[PDB]
Amino acid sequence: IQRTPKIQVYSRHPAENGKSNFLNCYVSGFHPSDIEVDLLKNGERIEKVEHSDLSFSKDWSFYLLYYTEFTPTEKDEYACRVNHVTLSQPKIVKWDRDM
Amino acid sequence: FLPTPEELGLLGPPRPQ
Amino acid sequence: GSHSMRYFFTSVSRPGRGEPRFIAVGYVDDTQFVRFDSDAASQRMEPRAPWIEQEGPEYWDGETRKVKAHSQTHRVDLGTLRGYYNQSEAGSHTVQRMYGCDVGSDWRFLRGYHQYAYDGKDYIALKEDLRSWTAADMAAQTTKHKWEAAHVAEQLRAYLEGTCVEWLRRYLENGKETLQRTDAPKTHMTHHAVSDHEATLRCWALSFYPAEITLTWQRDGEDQTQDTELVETRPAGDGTFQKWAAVVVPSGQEQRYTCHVQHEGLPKPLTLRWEP
Ligand SMILES: [Mg+2]
Repeated sequence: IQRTPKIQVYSRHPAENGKSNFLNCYVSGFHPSDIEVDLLKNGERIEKVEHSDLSFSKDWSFYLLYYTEFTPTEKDEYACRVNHVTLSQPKIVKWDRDM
Repeated sequence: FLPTPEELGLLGPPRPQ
Repeated sequence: GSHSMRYFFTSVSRPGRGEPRFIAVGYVDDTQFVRFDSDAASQRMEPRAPWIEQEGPEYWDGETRKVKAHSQTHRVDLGTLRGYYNQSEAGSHTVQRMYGCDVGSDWRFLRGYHQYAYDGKDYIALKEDLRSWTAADMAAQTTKHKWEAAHVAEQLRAYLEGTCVEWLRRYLENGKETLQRTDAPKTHMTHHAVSDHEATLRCWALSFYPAEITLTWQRDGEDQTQDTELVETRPAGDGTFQKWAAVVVPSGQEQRYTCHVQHEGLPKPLTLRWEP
């Protein structure tokens, strides 16, 4: 009936300050399918973030990939914010270039 | 290449085609 | 299976704001190739892989016709199922349906499958023999009886054993550059001191295809099952996958630890060590 999303925030390629890349937020293992996912730059919602077409795993849990082009720097902070019926409050997972 | 609806099986009542 | 063609259907009711939404996605192995979204403006089956774009307008009109009929079916099934479970018209509910065919190394039929779920719970499934069904409950048993009387399994089996594998073989040949490829993982190890007592060793596998991979950590060659942080395999966004495994080790004991990577593109499993 209800399954909490797993969240991974990461880049397409290992980050290099000043080099263009892609920021990804992969949400999986959730049910029902309604979910709110935002990519954040310095705590602010990034506009025109794209997402994959809704699909699901063997156990029926859904997965989605949200992504946008970014250029990481030393001081800018990136994150992924997720809200789902299973969460009492939106969960923010910070982007760490080492994960 | 998709199956047709009759190849998958129609769970519910018949509807106009 | 060596190769597979799979379709994933999802229909979600939203009683407050209009008609249900239906999403269909098609995959060959780990590569998505087609999509349909009842909410989208095109109202057409759309390509999502370059090799499928080669298909002519007859293919696209045919897939559009079929997917629109499946969209209608699965959006209406929500109302049918709501009635089967005495549910109110107020709440949001989900229909999911997955099916497909696998081929062996010779590109000949290996298996077929078909499963249907309501609100994320198994409802009805075709058995592996493609001749019988498994019903989860009382309501599903009545669908099963209906499908048995109508010989649905005969038509489904003919699709899974015939049409499904013939079109899979077509796609594997037309999209050979994308589909028949093996991208061995690009591997590296990172070291991140936790403190003066310990450091995290993180074994990376990047840019690999297909998604299937095994990352394991060992200390003196002994699997570190309990102490490994292993992330779920994740999509990079460019048609490749990523995965990492990490262990926390005592500072100065790094040399006792090894990470092993097993992947289809690797002729032999690969040993990684921390190189200071
Ligand atoms: Mg149908």
